[PDB]
Amino acid sequence: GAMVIEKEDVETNASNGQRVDLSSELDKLKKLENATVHMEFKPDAKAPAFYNLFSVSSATKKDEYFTMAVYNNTATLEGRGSDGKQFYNNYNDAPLKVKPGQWNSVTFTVEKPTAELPKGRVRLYVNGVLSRTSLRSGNFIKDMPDVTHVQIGATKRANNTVWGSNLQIRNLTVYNRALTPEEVQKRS
Repeated sequence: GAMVIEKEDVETNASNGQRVDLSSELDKLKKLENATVHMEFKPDAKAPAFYNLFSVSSATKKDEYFTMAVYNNTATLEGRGSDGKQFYNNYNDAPLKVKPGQWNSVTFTVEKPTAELPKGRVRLYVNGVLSRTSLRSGNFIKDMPDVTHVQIGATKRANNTVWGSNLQIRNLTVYNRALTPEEVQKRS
């Protein structure tokens, strides 16, 4: 099967620094070329305007990280390399929003460049529905030489931990292939 990381029925809250660490799984992400990251979660009704759902980050380089996040209820995405520069098109004004204090899913896919996708392709979905496609790059963790940490919630950047919130996580699954949009609708 294509599933490489699976976590279920965890929570971020004041007792764990609003973080669930998954860093032992980093070696599985570092060489992925096509991937899907899917998470089913219920964010706090009182969550801050910006919070992380799932990130891969670096205790050595504060500006190099990958994050699926939620920003003013908008599901968003950022990938930044060793030079701090963006991997993908902007998602901060992408259309689809999460329902605060209610169960949602968010799914990210990445496809490396091929003859059929000459720049690669990234897609982000909310509750099974495609929000936005970006053909800027198909860059992912393999393109971040300095990453050290993987987590749900509060994210290690340099020696600080940021972007925390209270989440209940029903499922977090990572696959080593990109689910098709139809597959994502069914998965959600």
